[PDB]
Amino acid sequence: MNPFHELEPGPEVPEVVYALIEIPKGSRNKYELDKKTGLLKLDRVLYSPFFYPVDYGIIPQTWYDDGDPFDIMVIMREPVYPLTIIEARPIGIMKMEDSGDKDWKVLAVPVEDPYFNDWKDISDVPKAFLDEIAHFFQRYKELQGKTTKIEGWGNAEEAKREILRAIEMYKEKFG
Amino acid sequence: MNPFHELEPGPEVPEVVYALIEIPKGSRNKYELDKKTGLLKLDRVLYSPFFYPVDYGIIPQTWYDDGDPFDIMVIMREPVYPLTIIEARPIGIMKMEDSGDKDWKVLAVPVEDPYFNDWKDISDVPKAFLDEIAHFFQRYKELQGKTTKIEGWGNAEEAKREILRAIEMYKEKF
Amino acid sequence: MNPFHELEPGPEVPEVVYALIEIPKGSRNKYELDKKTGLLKLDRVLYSPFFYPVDYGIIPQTWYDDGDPFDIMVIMREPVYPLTIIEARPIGIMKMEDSGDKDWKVLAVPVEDPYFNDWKDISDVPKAFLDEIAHFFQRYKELQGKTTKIEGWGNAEEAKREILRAIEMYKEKF
Amino acid sequence: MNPFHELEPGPEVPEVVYALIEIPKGSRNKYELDKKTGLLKLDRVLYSPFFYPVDYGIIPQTWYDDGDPFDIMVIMREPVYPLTIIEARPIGIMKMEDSGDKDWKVLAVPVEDPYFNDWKDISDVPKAFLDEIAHFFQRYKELQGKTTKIEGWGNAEEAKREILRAIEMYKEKFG
Amino acid sequence: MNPFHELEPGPEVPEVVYALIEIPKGSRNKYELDKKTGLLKLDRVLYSPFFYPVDYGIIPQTWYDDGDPFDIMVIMREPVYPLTIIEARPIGIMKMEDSGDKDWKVLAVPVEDPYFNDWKDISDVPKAFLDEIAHFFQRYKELQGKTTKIEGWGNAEEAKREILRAIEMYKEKFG
Amino acid sequence: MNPFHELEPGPEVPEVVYALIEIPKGSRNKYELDKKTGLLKLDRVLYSPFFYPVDYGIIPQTWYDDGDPFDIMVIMREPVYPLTIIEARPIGIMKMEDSGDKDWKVLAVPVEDPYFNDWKDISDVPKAFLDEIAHFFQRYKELQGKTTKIEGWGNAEEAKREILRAIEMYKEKFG
Ligand SMILES: [Ca+2]
Ligand SMILES: [Ca+2]
Ligand SMILES: [Ca+2]
Ligand SMILES: [Ca+2]
Ligand SMILES: [Ca+2]
Ligand SMILES: [Ca+2]
Repeated sequence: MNPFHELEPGPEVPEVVYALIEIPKGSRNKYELDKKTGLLKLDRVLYSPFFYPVDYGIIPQTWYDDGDPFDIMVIMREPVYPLTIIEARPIGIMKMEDSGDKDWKVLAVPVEDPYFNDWKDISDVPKAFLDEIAHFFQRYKELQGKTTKIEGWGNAEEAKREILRAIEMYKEKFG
Repeated sequence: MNPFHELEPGPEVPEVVYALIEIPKGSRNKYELDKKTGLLKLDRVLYSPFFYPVDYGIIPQTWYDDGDPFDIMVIMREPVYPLTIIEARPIGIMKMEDSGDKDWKVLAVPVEDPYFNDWKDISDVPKAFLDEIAHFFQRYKELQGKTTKIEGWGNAEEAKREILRAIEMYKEKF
Repeated sequence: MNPFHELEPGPEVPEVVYALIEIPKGSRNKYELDKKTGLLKLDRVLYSPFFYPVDYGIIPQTWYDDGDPFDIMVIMREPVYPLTIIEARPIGIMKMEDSGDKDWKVLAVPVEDPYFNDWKDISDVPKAFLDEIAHFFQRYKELQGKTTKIEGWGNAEEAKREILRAIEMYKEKF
Repeated sequence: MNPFHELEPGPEVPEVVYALIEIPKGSRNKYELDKKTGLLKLDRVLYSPFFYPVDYGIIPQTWYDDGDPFDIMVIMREPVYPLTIIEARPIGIMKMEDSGDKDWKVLAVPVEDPYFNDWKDISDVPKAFLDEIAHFFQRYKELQGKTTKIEGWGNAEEAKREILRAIEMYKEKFG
Repeated sequence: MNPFHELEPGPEVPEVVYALIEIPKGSRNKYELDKKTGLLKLDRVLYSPFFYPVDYGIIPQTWYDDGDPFDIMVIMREPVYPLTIIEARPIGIMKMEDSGDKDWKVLAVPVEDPYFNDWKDISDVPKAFLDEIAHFFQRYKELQGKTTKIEGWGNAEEAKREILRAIEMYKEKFG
Repeated sequence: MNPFHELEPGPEVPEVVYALIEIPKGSRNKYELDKKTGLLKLDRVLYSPFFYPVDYGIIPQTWYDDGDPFDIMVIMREPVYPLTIIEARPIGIMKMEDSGDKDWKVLAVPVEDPYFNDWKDISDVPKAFLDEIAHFFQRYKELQGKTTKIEGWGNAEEAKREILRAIEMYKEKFG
């Protein structure tokens, strides 16, 4: 059973989506879902001593402009295990390009951690934290010779619009 | 596949049951199985800085009075990963109510760790450890405004009887 | 040497104080400084499966109404090692009594983590996090039969006033 | 779906194989795949305070002389999670017997960690590391009264031959 | 300040002694106190993938037949940091010889963990645990070519007698 | 006692030096020795989600052109604790500038880990590992607006010469 295809995008789209976590915060190993089987697979070991600053995964039943499931980053105090489902509230979106591809990523908080009850938009996140995430994506592939361009951060409304676009793109590609 | 439905309750019930672990000891995140997919799902982050004192999960193909699979707590020296199957020997049962529901939980040791070879009943467990488990369940939802009531501990014999009842309740509902 | 006596209270009191950390966030072991040697010493293992929600220590060259150095709690994203000095900005104070003693504790953020640059007062802290800290101190000695009473939280201004008093109390006693 | 039966042995066998990891480096718990449901199962807790010195698993769709899937050991700098697939390059083979059975194990490195780009054969591995692996297997069941016999190490060519033999054995047994 | 020389052996010898921890449970690095400065020093990395099964250290102001401070092993549920003092109750003693030297080690529990309130003698410890400790010391230096002989376990009374002997030996050597 | 002033540079300089570790591998917290009390102090939290790729510290009784003790990086398989002394063999040197200052750093391996017995010079280190260390230092202060310049790597002979120069500089400054 491939979780990417089997799970709905969320219980109350786009206000609450499912995040299917692939990479826990603190990992230098970059995991992805095997397309065929839906098992966790090692994509690569990051070439530099950086760690994922957030729990990182995908939204089920989405497709994006870069030809992959739509990425989501969830701020967790204690990281989860790979292949864990988290009910997440989108609060913003990171706009970036990776080798000419649109590789934007939703930023979200868990609905069921009261610590984040008042985080509802991109302005609620400490600025240094947004910078640390952006810097990670700016440099994590530098030793692989890849250039990424960070364009900036969009707000919750923009994140939600993009989620709806990605849901539609999945329906068209696979429907 | 959904492990809860596919696995037998145990290889030698009720002396040895399977525990399907959801939450490793040391976790502040509370995980459950997604009913539709069988994937691990975050239920909540505990509101207080407490950690699960035991590896926590369910016995497959059981059903209990609180409308859930029968809970089991396994004492592991090194915690396992979520969705790991452990062969476990029941040694007692924690009697508690949660918001008016009978929410009893089996206490068990792993068959394949020789450290626990001589643990066969509730009297073999250090008292302080039983107290720490009871205290966790007494207080872990306090900030959510929920009230739990700890009745006490039953012995291995009582635990095994409850397991049999839960196995029967499952067959009846499904 | 005994760090408690040798270090100044801070580089810019009371806006920036030194926190000498005894217990990293995540610890169930409660450490204290040995008075005679200044070495880290195990005070006790918490009776319940709770972990310190903050990096916990003392402000050097302070003394408080409960006959101990003034306690300080520092919010660290990655916990430090015991006996590490942190430059900390006080942002509030937890008011509590422990067995009849005024056992108030400063809440502070590290000056050198830009994540907390905009945390300057108690109102900047998520409410759930204040609750989790208060709940820990309310219940962490329950199984030892001790009673703690949480009064509430004071703001940064009140915290800084108490720090000044504690600095004065130290000079007076020593 | 049982991953052992569902996954191919690898993408470019025998030069690159899939390792399906059961036990991460550092574990004292010995896990195995429940060959009924494909779930991870605790086989035992090692009787001694030893930890697995490598990420340990199996090559899918293989069968070996000892009546189990072919074992594979992958050298990872950061351990992976159980049930993770790693693309691995075989560089040697540990020859050992366990209770009279031929219990040989492939030694491999991850293709996607550049740290190991120049490890291509058994001679590239520090001698002390080979010794630590062999010692683990020599002694890890001593308190269980089990007897193992370490014969030595074979090179990459020998490992690859054995992988092909194990792939053929699976086909004959299950095909 | 050298903690080995500055701290008393304990607050209520020999019923309660100080354990000065050098190596936390779970470490493959073997630490010791630098004789000159009293700082922690790496002695060696264990040649095999074994971890210390107990928090390991010394009793201050003791000297033993093997020309070192008297060793103590403390059973802790959560390991402490190196150079931490633990008030410990001796419950037994491991009798062993290392290359002809008497290298006996006290086994103790922390006074301030109620989990161990009823552990007062060697018979209170699960047998498998005693075996795992003995096996560790039997094999941890095998790849270094060293032979150790495990002679057995003595009870709490014997442990206490040896503590008193070691305290006297320190007074004579340094007094 | 301040360990920086109290400890000798090493037991057989410059072939074997003491590394006094301040920051264990894997730390995002940057620690330094309070050169007043000798206690560990938090210098900063790195602004980016990078971790120290090596155990990092200083050689006691040295002084360098940048007005601080001579830096040393030790490759450890299992990280040590802060303020631990490691006996280390220099195998190379990283040449870099930080804010116009000569901020060179010794690269070394532990003498007492047999894994590294055959690492004796910079050419023995996997190229990808040298790159990951250099990249860390190139970028770890980028969000602080600081500029570093990585010049390259020198061999063991050059490292040893520099160690002797730093020992002499300390003597002239403090002796
Ligand atoms: Ca993408
Ligand atoms: Ca229940
Ligand atoms: Ca106090
Ligand atoms: Ca085999
Ligand atoms: Ca000894
Ligand atoms: Ca420098």
